[PDB]
Amino acid sequence: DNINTLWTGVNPTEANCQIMNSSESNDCKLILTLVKTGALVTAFVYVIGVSNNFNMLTTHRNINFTAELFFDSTGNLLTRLSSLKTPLNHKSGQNMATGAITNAKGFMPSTTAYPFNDNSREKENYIYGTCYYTASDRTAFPIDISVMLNRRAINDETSYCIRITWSWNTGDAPEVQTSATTLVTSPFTFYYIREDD
Amino acid sequence: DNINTLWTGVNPTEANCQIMNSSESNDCKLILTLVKTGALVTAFVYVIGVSNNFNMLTTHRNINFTAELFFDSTGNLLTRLSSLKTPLNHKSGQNMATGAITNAKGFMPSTTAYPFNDNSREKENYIYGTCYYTASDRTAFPIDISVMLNRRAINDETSYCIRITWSWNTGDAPEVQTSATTLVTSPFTFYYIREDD
Amino acid sequence: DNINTLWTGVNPTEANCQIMNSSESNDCKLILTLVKTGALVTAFVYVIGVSNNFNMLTTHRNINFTAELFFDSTGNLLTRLSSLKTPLNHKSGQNMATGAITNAKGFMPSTTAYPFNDNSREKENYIYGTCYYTASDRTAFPIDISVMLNRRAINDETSYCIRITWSWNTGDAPEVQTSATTLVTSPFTFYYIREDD
Amino acid sequence: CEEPPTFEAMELIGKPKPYYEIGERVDYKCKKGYFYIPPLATHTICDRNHTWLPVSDDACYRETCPYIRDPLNGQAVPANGTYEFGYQMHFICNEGYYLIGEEILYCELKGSVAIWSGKPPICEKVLCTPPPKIKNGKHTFSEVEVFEYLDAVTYSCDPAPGPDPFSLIGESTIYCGDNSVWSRAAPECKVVKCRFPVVENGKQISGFGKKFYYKATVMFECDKGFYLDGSDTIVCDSNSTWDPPVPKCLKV
Amino acid sequence: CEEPPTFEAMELIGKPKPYYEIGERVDYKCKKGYFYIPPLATHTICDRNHTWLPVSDDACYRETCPYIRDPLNGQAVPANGTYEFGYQMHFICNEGYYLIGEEILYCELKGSVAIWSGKPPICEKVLCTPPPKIKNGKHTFSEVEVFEYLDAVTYSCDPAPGPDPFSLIGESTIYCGDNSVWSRAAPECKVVKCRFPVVENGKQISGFGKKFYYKATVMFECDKGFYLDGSDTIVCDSNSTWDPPVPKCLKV
Amino acid sequence: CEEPPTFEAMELIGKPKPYYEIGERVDYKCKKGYFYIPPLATHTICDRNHTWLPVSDDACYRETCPYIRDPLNGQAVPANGTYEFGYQMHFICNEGYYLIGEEILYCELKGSVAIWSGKPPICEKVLCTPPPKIKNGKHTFSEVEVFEYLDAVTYSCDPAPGPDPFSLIGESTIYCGDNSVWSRAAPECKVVKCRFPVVENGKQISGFGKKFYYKATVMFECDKGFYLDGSDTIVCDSNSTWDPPVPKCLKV
Ligand SMILES: *[C@@H]1O[C@H](CO)[C@@H](O[C@@H]2O[C@H](CO)[C@@H](O)[C@H](O)[C@H]2NC(C)=O)[C@H](O)[C@H]1NC(C)=O
Ligand SMILES: *[C@@H]1O[C@H](CO)[C@@H](O[C@@H]2O[C@H](CO)[C@@H](O)[C@H](O)[C@H]2NC(C)=O)[C@H](O)[C@H]1NC(C)=O
Ligand SMILES: *[C@@H]1O[C@H](CO)[C@@H](O[C@@H]2O[C@H](CO)[C@@H](O)[C@H](O)[C@H]2NC(C)=O)[C@H](O)[C@H]1NC(C)=O
Ligand SMILES: *[C@@H]1O[C@H](CO)[C@@H](O[C@@H]2O[C@H](CO)[C@@H](O)[C@H](O)[C@H]2NC(C)=O)[C@H](O)[C@H]1NC(C)=O
Ligand SMILES: *[C@@H]1O[C@H](CO)[C@@H](O[C@@H]2O[C@H](CO)[C@@H](O)[C@H](O)[C@H]2NC(C)=O)[C@H](O)[C@H]1NC(C)=O
Ligand SMILES: *[C@@H]1O[C@H](CO)[C@@H](O[C@@H]2O[C@H](CO)[C@@H](O)[C@H](O)[C@H]2NC(C)=O)[C@H](O)[C@H]1NC(C)=O
Repeated sequence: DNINTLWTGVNPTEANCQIMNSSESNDCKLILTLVKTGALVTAFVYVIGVSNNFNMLTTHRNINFTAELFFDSTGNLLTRLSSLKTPLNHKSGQNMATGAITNAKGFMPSTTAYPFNDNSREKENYIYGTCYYTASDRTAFPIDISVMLNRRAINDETSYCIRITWSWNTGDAPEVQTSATTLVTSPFTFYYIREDD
Repeated sequence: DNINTLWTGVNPTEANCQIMNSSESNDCKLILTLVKTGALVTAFVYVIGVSNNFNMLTTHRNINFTAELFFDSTGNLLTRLSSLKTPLNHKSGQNMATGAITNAKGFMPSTTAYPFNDNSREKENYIYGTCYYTASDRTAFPIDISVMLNRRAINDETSYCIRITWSWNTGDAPEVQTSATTLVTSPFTFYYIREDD
Repeated sequence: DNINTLWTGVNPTEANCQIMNSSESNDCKLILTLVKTGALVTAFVYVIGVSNNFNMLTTHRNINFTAELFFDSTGNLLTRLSSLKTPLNHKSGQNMATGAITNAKGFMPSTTAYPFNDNSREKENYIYGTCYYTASDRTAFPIDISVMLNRRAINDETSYCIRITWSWNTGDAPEVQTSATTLVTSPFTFYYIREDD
Repeated sequence: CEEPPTFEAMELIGKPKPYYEIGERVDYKCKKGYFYIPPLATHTICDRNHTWLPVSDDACYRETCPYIRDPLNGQAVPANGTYEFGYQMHFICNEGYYLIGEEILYCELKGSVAIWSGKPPICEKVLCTPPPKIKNGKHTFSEVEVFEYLDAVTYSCDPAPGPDPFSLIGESTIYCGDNSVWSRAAPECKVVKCRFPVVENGKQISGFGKKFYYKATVMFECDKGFYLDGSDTIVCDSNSTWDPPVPKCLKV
Repeated sequence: CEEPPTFEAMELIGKPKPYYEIGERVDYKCKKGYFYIPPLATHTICDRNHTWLPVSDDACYRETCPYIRDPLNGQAVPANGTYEFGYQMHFICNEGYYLIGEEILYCELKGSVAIWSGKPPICEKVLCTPPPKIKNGKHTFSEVEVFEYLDAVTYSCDPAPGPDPFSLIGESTIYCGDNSVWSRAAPECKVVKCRFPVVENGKQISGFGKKFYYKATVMFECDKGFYLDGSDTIVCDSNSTWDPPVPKCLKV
Repeated sequence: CEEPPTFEAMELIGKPKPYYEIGERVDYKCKKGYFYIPPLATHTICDRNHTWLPVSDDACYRETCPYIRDPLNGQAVPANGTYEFGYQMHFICNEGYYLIGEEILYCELKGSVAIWSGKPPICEKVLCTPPPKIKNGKHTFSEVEVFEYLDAVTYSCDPAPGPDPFSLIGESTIYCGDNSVWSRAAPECKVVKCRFPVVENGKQISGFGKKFYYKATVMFECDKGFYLDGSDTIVCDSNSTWDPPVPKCLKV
C-alpha cells in the first residue's frame, strides 16, 4: 500500500528546500523518503543542488550544511520552521498524494527511544553515516553525515525533530570553478525506532 | 501488523543483558529489533551501558565484547545460554507483547544460507560493519562490528545462533576516568536471509 | 507474501552467473534479493566463486569485476545480455518460484529518479558502498562497490539496468596460491527508488 | 496591535506587520545557540483591548560547549565566563612548560550541536641547548648536552696569562628560562687594567695599590684652598677607563 | 538468409548460422566503449525475399572520458584526437617547468563508466644547484645557493700570476637549462702562451708583438721565388700550440 | 542423584545441587575453545535407580587457529603441538637471516572465532658494517661498504719498520656472523721481539738464531749433574715475554 510511505516525491520541477542561511529563496531539492518497516522507519535522504551558491560548495575545502525538519504533535511538517518548504505526503506513482495523511505520527522518531533535553541519554539521539559525491573526473568523494533525532526543540510547536548534517574537511576541494556543475550527494539510508500511530 | 517485529522493546527500566564474562549480574541494555522484510530480516542492534565496569571500557585502548544469542528448533531464545536474559516478543507500542510468538522460526537466520560447521562455506557465515560512540567532546569514535550467523553451536538445543562483536584498537582511548559516563553504541543495521516459517 | 521478493534463491547447486569476460561458461553464484519496501527496493547482493580462475582473483593486487543486469519493458531479466544466466522469480521457501511474476516492473529502478543518457543528471545514477572478504587468516579485507542504476543501455530491448562493480587496489593481495580457496564477498545492501507497477 | 515584542533569546518567525487585527497570532523561535524547554509558550495572540497577551523568552535556554578538562601542567581559562555559544577558551601553560597546538578554541555550532573549534593543546616540558662558549673562560656542566628548566651554570675565567688576571664582566650564573632561552647573556673574560689615577693638588684617601683591575674603587681629597671638579669616588669600567673620569682640584 | 551483416559499433549476440529461415530474428548490442541512444532498432528479421531487413549501427554512440583541464604551466594533448575509448592523453610542461606524475594517461572502462588511468601530473618550477667551481677563476652570484630558470652567471679569470695572464677558454656566460642542468660546460682559466713563430724565407705581415697568448692571429708572406706550404693564417690554441702548424716557405 | 558428572570438554549450566530428584534434567555446554557437532546428546536425566543416564563430551570438538605457512627463509614451530585454543606459535629464521616482527604468536578467541595474536614475522637477510680498522695492518675488501652473510676478510700486517717485522696476533680471517656481528675480534699488528734465552749450566737444543719473534719455540737441555727446574720448551708470547719463563739448571 501507498500509505506505508511518506515522501517528497521524485525530482520536483522546482527547488523545495532552503538548506543554507545565506539563501533568500529555495536553494536545492531535498529527496526524503520515510518507509514504515515494522517498529522501524527506513529513512532515505539525499540532495540535488539548484542555486549557483549551493552548487559552488564543491569548490571549498571545509563545508557543512544541515537540513532541519520540524514536526507538530500530529506528525505534520512545519514548513515555516523546517528547511523543506513543501509538506510530505503518501506515494502517488512517482509523485506525492493530494489527500489526508494516514497515521503521520507513525513516521515520527520515538520520544521514548530519542528523548528531548535528557543529558544522561544524549548519546542515544545520534546517528552517523557516509554518502558520496560523484566528481567531474568520475571519482567518489566521501561526505560525513551527522543525524540528530529529536533532542532539541525550537518552540512550543516542535514535537518531533530530524536533523541531517552533510560535512567534509579535506586538503583538496572536490571540484574547481571550471569543473563544478551540480552538488548531488549519494542516497543515504538510516534506521530509527518509530513513534506509535 | 505487530507480528512482523521481534524485539527487546524500547529502553527497558532494568538491564536485560550480561554481555561480559567478568560480570556476576546483568551489565547492560541490549536493544535488538528483528523486522521481517520479504525473504530477509532487518536486524537493528545497539547497547546502552548500566554497570560501572562496562561503562569504564571507554577508558581502555584495546577492547572487544560479544553479545551471544542462542535459539532452539522453534526459534525461541535460550536465556540461560544467551547474553540477553529476557525473551524476545512482538511489538506492543514501545514495549514487548505478552502472548504467543507468531512464526518465531521465520526471524531466524537460514541454515541453507548460513550453515553449521561447513568449513568450505565458512566465509558466508560472516557480516562486518561499523557503529559510532558519541564521546564527551561530542566527536564520533568508530567501532568495528563482527557478526557471525549460525556457524558454531554450543549444545544439542542451539539450532539458530547470532553473535555480534563490538571492537576497537586505537592509540588513544575514547574517554578518561573523569570524562566517561555511559557506553552507548550507535544503532547498527545488518541484513540476512531468513529461515522458513 | 512471497510476491514482495524477486530473488535468485539460496546457494544454487550450479553456477548461475558468468561475471568475467575471460570465462567461456558460468564462473560464480550471484545471490541477488530484491525486496519491495514501500516506494523503495531493498537490494541484497553478494557472490560465491565456483571456477578456479575467479577464485584466483584473491592472489592479485589490482582487481575489478562487474555483474551486469539487463531488463526489458515488462521488467523481465534478459539472460542472453546479463551476467546472470538464470531468470529471477518469487520466494518459494529457500528457492525460486515456477509460475508468473507479479508486477516485475515494480522491482525495477525508476527512470524518473535514475535517467538514461542525461548528462546533467549523471551524478544521481551512482551508488557507492563497501563489502568484506573473510581471508584465510580470518581477517576482513574491504572491497569497494560501484553501483550504476539505468544510465547506459546496450540495445533496443534494455529498458532497466543494474550494474554492480566489486573492486580493490592494495599493496598486498588478500590471499596467496596456497591460502586461496573461494572468493566470497560479504552481503551488500543498497537502496533505490522503484518504478511503478 | 502594533509591532510584536522583541526578545534577547527568541526571534519572530516571518516579517513583522506595522498593524495587526484582533485575534491575529504571532510565533517565536529560540535564536542560534538557544534551545526550548517546556511548558512555557513561545507565541502570543492579540486580545480585544488591541494589545499582545503576556509572553516571555524564559523557555529558551543557552546552548553550551563540552567541559574542557585543564591540560597537564597548564590551565583552561574561559575568557568570557562560561561555556555558552559564541564564547572562547584560552590556554596558559605552567612555569617551565610550552604550548603545542591551539592557544585559543572557539565555541561553535555545527548541526544544532555545540562543539569546540578543535582538540585542546598539550603543555610540553621546557628544554634548552648548551650555553654559549666564551673566549678565555669556561662554565659548569660542560659535558651536559640537554638542559631542563631552572638548570643553572656558573662561569669562571681561565688562570692569569701573566702579571694581570682575566676579569669577569656581568653575571656568572645563568639559568634556562621559560621561553627555552638562557635567562641572561653570557659573561666576558677580558684582561681589564686601568691607568694609575693621579690628581694635581689632591691626595688619594682609599683603594691603595700599584695595579687597578675591574670594579676598582678609588677616592680623592683636594689640598688646602682647592675645590673638587667632579666626583670624589671613581670606578674602573669594563673598557679599562675610569667612570666617572679622573677628578681635578682647581684653585679658589 | 546467409551470415548477418557486420558493424563497427555493434556486435551480434550469439554464434552466427551459415543459413537462416524466413522469419528468423538476430539481435545486436553496442560494443565495449559504445552506448545505445533511442529510437533506432538494433535487430533485423529475414524477409520473404530471403534477405535481412535494413538495420544500422547509428544508434550506438562512442563512450568518452572526462575533459582534462590543461595543467598549470603545461598542456594536455590528445594524441589520437578525442576523449573516446581506447585513446591516450600526453602531457608536456612549458619552458622552465618539469613533470611530476604520469606523462601518459589512458582512457579506460571500469564498470561501463569511462575513467582515466590516474590523476593528471603537475608542472613544477625548474631549479638548479650552484655552477661548478673552476681553478684560477671565479663566477658572478658566488653566494647564491639556489638558481631558477634562465639565471645566467659570468666567469672571469683571477689576476696575472706574473708576466703572462690567465686565458679564458670557452663561453664565459652559462645559464640554468630546462633539464635542471647548466646550458654549457664551465670554462677554463689556464696560462696560455705560444712560441714565437718564425718562418724560413718568409716575412711576418700581421699580429706583431713579443708575446702570443690564446686566440692570437699571425699571418705570413713568403719571399721572392718561394711558395707557401700550408696556411698563411695561424691561430694559437688552448694547449699552447699553433693551429694550423707554423708554415714553411719552400724554393721553386 | 548426587553431583552431576564432570567433563574436560563440556561444562554444566547453572550451580550444581548436592541432591537431585527422579526425573530432574541437567544440561551441559561446550567450554571456551570447543564447538558442538551433532547428533550426540549434551544433557542427562536421572533414572528410577537414582543414577544419571549415560552422557559423553564426545560431541564437543576443539577450536583451531588458521594454518601458519612457514615464513620465507624461516620456520613456524608449534611449541605445544597443534593449532588448538590456548597454544602458541614460535618463529626461528634460517642461517644468515634475522627476525622482524613478533617471535611468538598466541592462539586467541575473539567472538567465538579462533584468531592469532598478530601477523607472522619476516626473516630479513643478515648484513654487517665494515670490519674494524687496525693500527699497522690492513684487511682484504677495504673499499667494500656493505658485507653479507659468510663474507670473509683476511688481515695482513704492513712491511717491516726496520730490522724487526710486525707480528700478527690472533686469527687473520674473520667473517660476518648470524647476529650481524663479526665472528671474532680483529687481530693485532705489533712489533714482537723476545730477549735472547740463556740458561746457566744448560745448552740450547732447538730453535737456533740471533732474533726471536712471536710464537718462537726454543728447547733446553741441562749439563751433567744438573736437574731442570720448570719446562724444557719455551714460547715467546704477544707481550714480548717467554711463556713459560726461562728455565734454570740446578745442581744435584
Ligand atoms: C480589557 O481591559 C479591561 C480593563 O483593564 C479588563 O477588565 C479588568 O479586568 C481585571 C482582571 O480580570 C479586573 O480586575 C477589573 O475589574 C476589570 N475592569 C473593568 C473596568 O472591566 C478586561 O479584562 C480586558 N478585556 C480583554 C478581553 O482582554
Ligand atoms: C569574549 O572575550 C574575547 C576576549 O576578551 C573578546 O574578544 C576581544 O575583543 C576585543 C574588543 O573587540 C579585541 O580588542 C580583542 O582583540 C579580542 N580578543 C580575542 C582573543 O578575540 C570577545 O569580543 C568576547 N565576546 C563575547 C561574545 O562576549
Ligand atoms: C520482394 O521483392 C520485390 C521486388 O523488388 C518487392 O516488390 C517491389 O516493391 C517495391 C516497394 O514497394 C515496389 O516499388 C515495386 O513495384 C515492387 N515490384 C514487384 C515486381 O513486386 C517486394 O516488396 C518484396 N517482398 C517482401 C515480402 O519483402
Ligand atoms: C593512439 O596514439 C598512440 C600514440 O601515437 C598510438 O601508440 C603508438 O603506436 C605506435 C605504432 O604501434 C608505436 O610505435 C608507439 O610506441 C605507440 N606509442 C604510445 C605512446 O603508445 C596508438 O596505437 C593509437 N591508438 C588508437 C586506438 O588510435
Ligand atoms: C534399574 O536397575 C536394574 C538392575 O540392573 C535394571 O534391570 C536390569 O536391566 C538389564 C538391561 O535391560 C537386564 O539385562 C536385566 O535383566 C535387569 N535386571 C533386573 C534384576 O531387573 C533396570 O532396567 C533399571 N531400571 C531403570 C528404570 O533404569
Ligand atoms: C605451551 O607451551 C609453552 C612453551 O613451552 C608453555 O609456556 C612455558 O611454560 C613454562 C612453565 O610454566 C615457563 O617456564 C615458560 O616461561 C613458558 N614459555 C612461554 C614462551 O610461554 C605453556 O605453558 C604451554 N601451554 C599449554 C596450554 O600447553
